[PDB]
Amino acid sequence: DKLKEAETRAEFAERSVTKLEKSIDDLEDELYAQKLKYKAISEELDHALNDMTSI
Amino acid sequence: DKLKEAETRAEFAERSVTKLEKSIDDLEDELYAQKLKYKAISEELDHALNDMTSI
Amino acid sequence: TTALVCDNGSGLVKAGFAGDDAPRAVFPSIVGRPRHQGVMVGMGQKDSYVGDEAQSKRGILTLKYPIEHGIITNWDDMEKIWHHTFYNELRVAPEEHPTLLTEAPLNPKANREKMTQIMFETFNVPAMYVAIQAVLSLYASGRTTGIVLDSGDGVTHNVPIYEGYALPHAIMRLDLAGRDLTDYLMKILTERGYSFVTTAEREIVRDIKEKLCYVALDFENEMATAASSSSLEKSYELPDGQVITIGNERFRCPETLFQPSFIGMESAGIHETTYNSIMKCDIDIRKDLYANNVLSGGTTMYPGIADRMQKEITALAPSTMKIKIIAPPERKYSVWIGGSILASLSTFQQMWISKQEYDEAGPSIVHRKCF
Amino acid sequence: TTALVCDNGSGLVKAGFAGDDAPRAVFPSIVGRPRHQGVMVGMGQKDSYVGDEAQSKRGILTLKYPIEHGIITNWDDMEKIWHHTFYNELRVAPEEHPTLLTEAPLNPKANREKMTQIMFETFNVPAMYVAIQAVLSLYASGRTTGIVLDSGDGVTHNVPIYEGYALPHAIMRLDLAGRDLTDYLMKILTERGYSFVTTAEREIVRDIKEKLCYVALDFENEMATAASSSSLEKSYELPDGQVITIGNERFRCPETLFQPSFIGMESAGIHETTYNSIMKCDIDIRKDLYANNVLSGGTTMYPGIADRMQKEITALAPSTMKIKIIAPPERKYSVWIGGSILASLSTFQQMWISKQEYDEAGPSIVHRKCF
Amino acid sequence: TTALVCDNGSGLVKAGFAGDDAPRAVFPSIVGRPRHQGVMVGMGQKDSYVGDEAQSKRGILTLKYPIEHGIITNWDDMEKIWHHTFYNELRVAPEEHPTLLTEAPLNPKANREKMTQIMFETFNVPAMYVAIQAVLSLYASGRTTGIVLDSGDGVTHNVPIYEGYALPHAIMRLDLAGRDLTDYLMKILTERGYSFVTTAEREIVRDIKEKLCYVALDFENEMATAASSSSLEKSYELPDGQVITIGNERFRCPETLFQPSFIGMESAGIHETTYNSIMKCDIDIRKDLYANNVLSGGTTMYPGIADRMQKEITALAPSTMKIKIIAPPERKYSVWIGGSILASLSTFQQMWISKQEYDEAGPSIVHRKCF
Ligand SMILES: Nc1ncnc2c1ncn2[C@@H]1O[C@H](COP(=O)(O)OP(=O)(O)O)[C@@H](O)[C@H]1O
Ligand SMILES: Nc1ncnc2c1ncn2[C@@H]1O[C@H](COP(=O)(O)OP(=O)(O)O)[C@@H](O)[C@H]1O
Ligand SMILES: Nc1ncnc2c1ncn2[C@@H]1O[C@H](COP(=O)(O)OP(=O)(O)O)[C@@H](O)[C@H]1O
Ligand SMILES: [Mg+2]
Ligand SMILES: [Mg+2]
Ligand SMILES: [Mg+2]
Repeated sequence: DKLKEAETRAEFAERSVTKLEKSIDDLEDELYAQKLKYKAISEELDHALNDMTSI
Repeated sequence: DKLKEAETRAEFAERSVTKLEKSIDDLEDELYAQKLKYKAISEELDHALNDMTSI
Repeated sequence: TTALVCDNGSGLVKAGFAGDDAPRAVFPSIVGRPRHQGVMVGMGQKDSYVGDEAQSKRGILTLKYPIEHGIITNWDDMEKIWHHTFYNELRVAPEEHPTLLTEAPLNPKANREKMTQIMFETFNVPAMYVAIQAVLSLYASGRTTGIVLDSGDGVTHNVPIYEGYALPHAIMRLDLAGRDLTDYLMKILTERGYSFVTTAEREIVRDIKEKLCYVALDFENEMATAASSSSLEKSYELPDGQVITIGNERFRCPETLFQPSFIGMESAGIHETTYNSIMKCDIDIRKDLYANNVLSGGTTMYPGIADRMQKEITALAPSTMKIKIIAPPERKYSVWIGGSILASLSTFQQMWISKQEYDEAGPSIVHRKCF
Repeated sequence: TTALVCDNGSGLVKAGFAGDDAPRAVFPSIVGRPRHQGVMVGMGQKDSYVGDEAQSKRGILTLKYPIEHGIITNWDDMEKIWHHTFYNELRVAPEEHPTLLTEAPLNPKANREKMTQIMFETFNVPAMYVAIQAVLSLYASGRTTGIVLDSGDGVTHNVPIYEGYALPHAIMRLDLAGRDLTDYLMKILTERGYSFVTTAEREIVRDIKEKLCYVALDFENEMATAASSSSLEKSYELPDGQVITIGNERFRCPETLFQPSFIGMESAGIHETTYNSIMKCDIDIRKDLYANNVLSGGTTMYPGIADRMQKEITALAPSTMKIKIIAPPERKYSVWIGGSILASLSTFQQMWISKQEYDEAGPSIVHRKCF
Repeated sequence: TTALVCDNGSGLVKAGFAGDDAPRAVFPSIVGRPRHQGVMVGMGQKDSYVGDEAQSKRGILTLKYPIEHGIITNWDDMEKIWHHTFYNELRVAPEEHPTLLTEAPLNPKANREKMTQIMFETFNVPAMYVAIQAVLSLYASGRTTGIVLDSGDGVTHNVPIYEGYALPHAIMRLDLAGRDLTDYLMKILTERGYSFVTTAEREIVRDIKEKLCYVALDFENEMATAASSSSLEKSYELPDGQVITIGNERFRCPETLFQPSFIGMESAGIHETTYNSIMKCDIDIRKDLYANNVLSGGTTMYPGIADRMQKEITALAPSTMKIKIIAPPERKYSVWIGGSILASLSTFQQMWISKQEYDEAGPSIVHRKCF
């Protein structure tokens, strides 16, 4: 009875964590790719102004 | 009993779900903030070029 | 004194004193007269078993819900249900307690007026107030904006709210809900041989729906998988043995929510009436409504609905907006928790419809300033 | 003590203490009452959001500017705007600070008298002075001659000045300004399918106008080019997604300045009212006015206007005179910078309208020697 | 030969040969695919019933209008409607007849260009011309001045004209029309218990609106009277029995025209957009426009609107001017009668867009001199 409830609850519990794990790692990778994009865009005109610093 | 060996897991996935949900909520929010900042920087560059457009 | 936060609902009456976390007494709202003759003398057989008592003697009763779709169709039975709720499940006389009923949006006026007239004349409460079932569910989430989809058992309604200002022109009320899903499940079970007809066996089909059905993330792929493998067939033991095996009826019953053409309804699913309700709003509050979509009500407890709905809305919505679906674990009692919070507020303490006010203006007071 | 250099304007209120470079607080001058009903209790909902607060809740408000064309049409709202400006954006009580308002030329007297009466009775300032919005813009350029075209958002006026002696018979005030350009842009956007109607969406159209529109150097060539190629179509993302693409609406919206026949106005463009304003002046100061044409005001910030205007005037003017158009990068706040400079002068310190003087002659003191 | 005066409209397509008094064939513009399965074989079931045929089989169809607000949203269905109109309701091949379509003011260009491209490529007419729906309604009245309020079923627009010279800067187009009134009536009927949801039952609600609703002369007095007596409750028999009784829903449905805040629209009613459209005109033609206010379009057929509108405008307008509202009994077909008159003129015979001209300049010819 309640045993069956426990089995069902535990079995469904494992479902949510594992599926979310892949999404979490994909989010991390996409975040890092975008941050690298911005950093690459950041330093270029930064150095351009460094050259343009007082001409 | 056989109840506890699963109820242990039943409660166990609760904190798992909480951590995953708060982490993913923060991840999406900061990702969107980064995307907005990158969009702002790109628009800044392009429209700064076009506001110049020779004088 | 303390306020009574009753919540009539349609399918489960939830009640309890204001200021707690969960309703004190939750029991089905069914009133069933016996139908056979009865030969034992002096057995103490009553003429109508209401509430949770008629879910144990349902073998010889004819259960009939007194609330069809939000509206109340049988006032005597509803009065009986209220009397039971006050006197036996809470054991507090109503002469010393304010009450806070709840009502679906866009309901007939006469229903609300009769409700207040009953509460003031028969039970003789000190003061009662009627609130829309979606604003409470928004209270419980601790938000102040957001568009709430409250898919109960009687009627599914979708009230958008921004900064506390409700948008009356964007409420989309649809009459598909848990009861129609129960009937459709009972109708598709006949494709394997299991026939449930009696009004008592509708409860068994409801239990099957609650324990087994789930919402598929992608419908066609699930239909193809269930037709080749057999990894989905879950079995269930009836109240007398003779286990049954549910195949692809598992995700076809709750799929009716997203394709109301299954039960012959014309309208669009709950995935598209939310987007339509958003698009009727102004152009500057659509981002906030997109980000704060709230789910409530019992029928939104299907395993896997918070992902299907998000996928559908993301397909419909513009690609830039972020779509987030708030699905708290305490979904079923969200309306009642919100009702408790609202009744516990100090600012709200002067909005009750005091009895002297009703005596001066009649039952039509509810449509007036005291909403 | 320090003086408060307020500048009512029409569209953006700019204020700050005298002696700085830029206004301290710049915020739209709109007062918007909520229009929906509001169901959340205790949310702390106010009855009117003014200033920059109503540009964030504009989804459920009905914004309405209190200044139509220079003149003030709704005195209660203007008083509310001033109260907000003094107490919340600067946080300095007006009981201890002189004020220097600004007013367009050729405005009704009653407007100015009511302004001074409010400043002396409600806010109870020590002394206030009203100055013409063009003389300040001439101060900021550091000149002492020149004809200044101050194309604000409410009204465009063109005051010629020589050697510090203003020429009152040569002021040409025209009521086409930024607001009419916003309305015309909102009206021509409908030719592609985008319909903006609500008073909140006027702000979105204003943002489109600010970020995308530009003044064409030659109108017919641009109309021909935009009708063949597609190098002009710039896209823009609404506050909810659904990007839009503006074609030849880009340079047709601000072209109305040079051809007021587009919005049905009879008068000549800003390129020809300047030449007419010059020709009314004496024959010996026309060279100096030709060489020192000054631009100011917000609406003169369109990319490419300082060349179109110079080309037009060079076409109209005699071939020998040199036409030069002063377009400082700090055009928008030019009037306020000039106001700060004027308030910081020692020679000006005895021109204020002291309160005892107002008590002796009434509000009609402003038209007297203290101008 | 004779010209075909078609008039697409939105809700009723009206067509007929030029030179008559009334359109030859008037039928709703709806195209409804069947939605159920269909078991009888050989019954001759088509795939889409258009026009008046789908108002008789509407019990098993899903009717959908191809024109939303003036603009056309579904070009295939509109092509089907035109094909039906030409071949079955008039039975004249289009290869031998000029056509005169009608279009609302301020509509997207692409709609008009696609319309002319269809008429020239698919139906292959000899020559077609597109005219603004308000100038025709002014033709039919036999006037040459006046400001015409053409409140159709899709969109309400208000074009002022003087001495034959239209004023393009004073056209006020508002998107509230008969369809929104039908939806609002269907939404307020739910306050008594009657729920109409299906797209077929929208037609029943439209019939209720046409036969029962009327515009109140004074709104508050009617609201007070209907809440005390019962002299207003008129009953109506549904297509299956079960008569319904409409109370104060009678004059609340068409009141939305004068208070568009009921359906959440911000703008002002049709009583105040006419006055605003007049005030944008020049100061010397306002008396003539005041005296020659013209009503047209279907939705202006409510019993008692020509008095309410006159009372409202007289309240707004200066007391000296005389306010007169022309409301001919043939209001519904006024646009088509005017179209027939215009097509029958000899002076107009050289304004058609001849096919060789289209072949030389493409579909963009319509915006050119041949307007
Ligand atoms: N765990 C569950 N899984 C699936 N469906 C459920 C679950 N719990 C309740 N339901 C459905 O929801 C209904 C109860 O909804 P409820 O929120 O009580 O309605 P009301 O708004 O009238 O209170 C039941 O009839 C049942 O069909
Ligand atoms: N960068 C810009 N480009 C184009 N137009 C602008 C820009 N900034 C402001 N405007 C226009 O100018 C108006 C503001 O003018 P402003 O000088 O503030 O008027 P006021 O004289 O009342 O202060 C705005 O309504 C806007 O339409
Ligand atoms: N007798 C009437 N009383 C009230 N409303 C009417 C009447 N006749 C038509 N209407 C409304 O007007 C609409 C028809 O308007 P119509 O002039 O045909 O539009 P269009 O300009 O597209 O032809 C119908 O949808 C109906 O709602
Ligand atoms: Mg509920
Ligand atoms: Mg200014
Ligand atoms: Mg029409």
